[PDB]
Amino acid sequence: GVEIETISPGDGRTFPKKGQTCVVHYTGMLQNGKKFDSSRDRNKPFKFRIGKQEVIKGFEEGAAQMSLGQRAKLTCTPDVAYGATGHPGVIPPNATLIFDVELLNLE
Amino acid sequence: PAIPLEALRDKALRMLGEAVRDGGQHARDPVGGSVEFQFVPVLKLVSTLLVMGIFGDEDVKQILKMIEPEVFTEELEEGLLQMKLPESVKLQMCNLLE
Amino acid sequence: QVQLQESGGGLMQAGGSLRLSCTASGSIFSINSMGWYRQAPGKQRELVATITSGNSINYADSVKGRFTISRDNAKNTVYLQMNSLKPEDTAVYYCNADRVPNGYNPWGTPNDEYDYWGQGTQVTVS
Amino acid sequence: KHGRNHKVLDVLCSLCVCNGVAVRSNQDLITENLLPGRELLLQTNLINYVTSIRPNIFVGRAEGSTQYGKWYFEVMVDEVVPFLTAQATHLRVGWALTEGYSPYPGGGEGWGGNGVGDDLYSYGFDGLHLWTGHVARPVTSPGQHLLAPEDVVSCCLDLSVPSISFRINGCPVQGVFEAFNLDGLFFPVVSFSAGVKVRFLLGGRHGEFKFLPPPGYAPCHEAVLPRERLRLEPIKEYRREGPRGPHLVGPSRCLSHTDFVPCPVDTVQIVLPPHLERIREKLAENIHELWALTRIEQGWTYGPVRDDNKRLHPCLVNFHSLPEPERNYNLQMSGETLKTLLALGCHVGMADEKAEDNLKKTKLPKTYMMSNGYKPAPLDLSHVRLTPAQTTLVDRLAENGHNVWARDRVAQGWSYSAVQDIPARRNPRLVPYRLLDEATKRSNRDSLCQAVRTLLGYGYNIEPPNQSRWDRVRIFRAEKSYTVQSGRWYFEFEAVTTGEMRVGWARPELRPDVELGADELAYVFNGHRGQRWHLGSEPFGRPWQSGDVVGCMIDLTENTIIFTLNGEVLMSDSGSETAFREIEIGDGFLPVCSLGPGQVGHLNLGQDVSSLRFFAICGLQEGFEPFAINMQRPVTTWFSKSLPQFEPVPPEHPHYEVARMDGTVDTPPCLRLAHRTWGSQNSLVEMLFLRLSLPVQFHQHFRCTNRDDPEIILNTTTYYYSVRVFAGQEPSCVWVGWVTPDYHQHDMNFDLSKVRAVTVTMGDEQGNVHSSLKCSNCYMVWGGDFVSPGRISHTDLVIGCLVDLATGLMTFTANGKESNTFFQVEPNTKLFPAVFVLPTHQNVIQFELGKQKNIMPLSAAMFLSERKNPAPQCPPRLEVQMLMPVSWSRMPNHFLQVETRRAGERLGWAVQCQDPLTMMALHIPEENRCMDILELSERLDLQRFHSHTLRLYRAVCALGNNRVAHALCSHVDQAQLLHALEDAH
Repeated sequence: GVEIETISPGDGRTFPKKGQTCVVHYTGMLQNGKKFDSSRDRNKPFKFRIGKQEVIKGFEEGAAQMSLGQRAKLTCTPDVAYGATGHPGVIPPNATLIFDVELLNLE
Repeated sequence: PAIPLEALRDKALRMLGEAVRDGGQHARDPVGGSVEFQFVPVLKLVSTLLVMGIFGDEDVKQILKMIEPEVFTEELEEGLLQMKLPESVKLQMCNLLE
Repeated sequence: QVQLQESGGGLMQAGGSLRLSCTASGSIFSINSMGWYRQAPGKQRELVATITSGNSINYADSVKGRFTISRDNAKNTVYLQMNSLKPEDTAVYYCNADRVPNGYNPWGTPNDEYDYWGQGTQVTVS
Repeated sequence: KHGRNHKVLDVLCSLCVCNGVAVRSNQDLITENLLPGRELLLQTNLINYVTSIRPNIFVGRAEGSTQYGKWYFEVMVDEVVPFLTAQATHLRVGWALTEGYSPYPGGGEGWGGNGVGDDLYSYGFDGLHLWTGHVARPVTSPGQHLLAPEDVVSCCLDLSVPSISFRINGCPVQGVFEAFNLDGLFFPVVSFSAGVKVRFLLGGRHGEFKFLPPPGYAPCHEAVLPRERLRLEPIKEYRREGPRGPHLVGPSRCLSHTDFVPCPVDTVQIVLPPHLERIREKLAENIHELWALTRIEQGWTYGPVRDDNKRLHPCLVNFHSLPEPERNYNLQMSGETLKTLLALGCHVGMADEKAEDNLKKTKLPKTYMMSNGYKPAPLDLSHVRLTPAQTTLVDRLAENGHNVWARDRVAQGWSYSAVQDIPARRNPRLVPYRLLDEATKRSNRDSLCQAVRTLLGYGYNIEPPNQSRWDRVRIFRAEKSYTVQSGRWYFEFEAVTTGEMRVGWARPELRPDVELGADELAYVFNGHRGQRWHLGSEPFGRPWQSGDVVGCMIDLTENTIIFTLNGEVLMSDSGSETAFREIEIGDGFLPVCSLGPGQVGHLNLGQDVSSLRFFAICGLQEGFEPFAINMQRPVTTWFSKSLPQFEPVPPEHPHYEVARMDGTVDTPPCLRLAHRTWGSQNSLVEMLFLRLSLPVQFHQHFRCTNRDDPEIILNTTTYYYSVRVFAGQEPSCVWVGWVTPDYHQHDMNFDLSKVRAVTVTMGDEQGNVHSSLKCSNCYMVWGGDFVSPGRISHTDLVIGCLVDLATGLMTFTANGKESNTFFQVEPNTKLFPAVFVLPTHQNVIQFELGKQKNIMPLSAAMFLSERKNPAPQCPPRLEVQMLMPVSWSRMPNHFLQVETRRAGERLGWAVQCQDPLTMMALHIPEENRCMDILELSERLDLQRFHSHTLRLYRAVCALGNNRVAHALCSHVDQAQLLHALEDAH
């Protein structure tokens, strides 16, 4: 599934639940240390609801497992990631993704 | 893909203003190594934004003043017409006037 | 390297007899003035009577009680004998062989500081 | 397979779109088959500038060194601003080696931003990982978080057994470094980015430790040398701010662990001359005279009973009359002085021409009322004065005596310490003589000076008896885009530090290795010696002094170069005003300056006439326009960087020649190295470090795993390649194996024990080492071992290397006898086949790229397209590259502002830096290294290839391919686009 490594401590009590809004600045990179995603370059927080399955399932579980104000690393296997039908020109057919995400301003 | 259009417009306007100022001022190191490399990309971006309609009324007025302060003014600075330009910059300015 | 093994000075009440042996094993050159010091627990280090070759003994502030101190150059040995005792005599005693003779060295700091400390032993008075 | 050629990119661009019609299938195919790999293509990404500050405390372990082993220091963190400038703030604390750790602003390994733990010479700790070899390994701590405000890290170093340990907020860190190299001095170091505030708690007055040190670990403030002071400084700078502006500095004079261990002269072995009774007795007696003078001058008296409190002289006689051990002590030390003089080039003598009769030998002080009366003094200083050679002789004897004393203390077990502790066997004077303080030098020199005066009085006839080169010269030229081929030009150079500095005009092809003026390219002038160097040494003018400004003026039309010193035009021996003449214009000329070790100087090209000095004296009068006067931006200068890098062997090399014997019948393809000028005039032989251009990469997951059997051919994962050392080449001078991308060891005396290796051991809560791992930059086996195992060898030694990417082991086999040596490596590691050889024959080595039974060739691993091809081949890309010691580099336009000032005795030494700074980094995939994008101004091939790459991106995105545009946005982002838009240079 998704492996959760803590980087910095957070509130630890206000966990997101089904039906709320989460904004998070994240950085996506491949298994071999190749960056492909960064919300800091766009200077805008990435927004997603929990429950509509617009994002990959592993990202959803990683965000739901963590609390507000916590910075953590997410290791996603290709099973929960795009996998064989990956992004053409962005993601190879088989690669694990590493994401550093920090949760703030839960709604 | 999306990109902040107002921020890009303001950035391009500032780019064109400082490029015209540097071209007017006496210098031996034009940006990009040549007058063409200094002006042509900025003019292309400004023309694209202008034809796409991002620029506002005041921004269009500022562009007109920068193109020619004496002719375009509302009741010193050297115009882009006044300063000597290569043929590529000439073509880009012709596109703007079209 | 000159190592001065020091053994003796066992615990004893006031007036007891304490014998201490200081042997300087090492190169025979610059073997002289096998003097004595003591460091009291948490206090200042003081110079006991210093005996040198030629039967020269120099006395100082740390000559409390009755020391009889005699050295033999044949085996580089110093025998110290306290026959009296005082409660303030408890300290870690040390034996040092320095090339300085009879406490004299009117010469360079390297020659003066050339020295060889040892191990010593603890003397305790009840 | 063939390599990077922009014509293939043009072909792909033509494949994208035709006459305004976009082939969607072709665009998608090119995108999918080129971009996802992110290989064999230049990549760009914004990064942050990272700097490093040390505590100016150098410790190390050496045989007989006068230094303590265990050391301990501490760093607290005040403020940290995470994710500033859209990047995580970098902060690491650790130790570093003096020889090997040399960070430079930008353009480092990986993707830049090098700090502590990004090389094998540095070891660090960021809060959650132990950084070493640019590999981060997570470590277990009670509180696992990044370095936050109001936390403190304690670092301890044990040199007895190599170990570095860390402790965060009192909680021990369950992981330690070990088995690292001890060839240098270890100093504390902190690497950080903008927006951080740290504080060193060095020890004692320089801050006090919050937590008690571990037993036996002395505070780091006790290792400061007597002649030096405790003050923070950057590691290795090539520029420095000052009142006049940017001052260019040269290399810094370093220190080695072998300097702390003293090596005296065995003067006691020297047989004494017959002078013992002739003059040694008189010398000892004169010393008794000065001795008695000391007692008389002091409140000391001559009392037979020795009483220091009463100040009584034991002997208490005018004549010393001392007992035998006393008298023999005086006589033996006088004889020791004679022995030292005899051991040195000086020769003892008694030829005083009866000066003993003329010697007064009477002090007549009349202050000797005690028994030690009749104080004598020969007035030897009045009789004869000491010559400067004699004074230097006294210094030599003092140094030797100090060296023997120090050796004695080391034998006993003493160590140097700024604070004296006799019970702890520590003194502040165990440091050898050359690093002594002048007070102790004088105290040790006065008696020897008096002895030398006595010798003069008694008539003594004593008479007193490549890789490093790149680290002494640093060249600062202008960019090749500022070349001038006409007109009159002028630029000034101020000599802040006098010595070993050359300034002038040079051609753009100025190499970074050859010294300025040795070749015809550089028309420099050395003002330290007053000599102008165009092709050879020639005196000209006068030497400069401190603060002197030399103005260089060039007449391109008149073909002349004139050098002026403080306005006065320098003349030659013949009287010619112009230093040079008739100089051909050719390609052009550029200002250039070179500085030696420890030399600083200011360079003023002439950006503003107000700051330009002495211009109106000569430069303005003739018509010499100041160099770079009208340009608005400052001139971007290029400095010579001494970093060994692997570069392709040029075909025009006059010494080495690499020939392709590929396609041989009944023989795998091969590349053979030969010596062009072996055994000829001016032939040079030296260490040669050769490697292959393309690496082999291990798998991400280590999941185990006659005619050759095809099934085994398909399902095998091993790879083979051989090196044939030819007959006549000694196998003792060869080394066959692999190298990591990070290798910059240009050691001329390379040995198998000189490699960098560090073992990281990660333990559990109980201290048991759960994981043990090793990091090394290279893996070779010495052919001398194989030839010893067994005149001219008369045979060819075929050392074959076998590498298994599936499991991660490489094993060797020399000629077919098999080698027990094997190496295990981590996953995701790329290795280059490399050999290190000392040429000693016409035919040296042959890189053979072949296969064995049931074994893939190296080409299959190297190339994805031929991964299933059993037939070996040598495509044009695969090439032999040799290590190059010195290369050119570009100085960044802006540098970080760091304040390294101490706040107080309790707070410590606060280091702060808050001004953001970022740059665009261009990354080369195969070499695993990055460099500045602005460096492409002189790298025309990469510039052209990257321009064609951008054109290819536009071609695939052309004609409303929004999916392809979204795919591109992952590679090139909005931040990169905006920064490139704002990038003026």
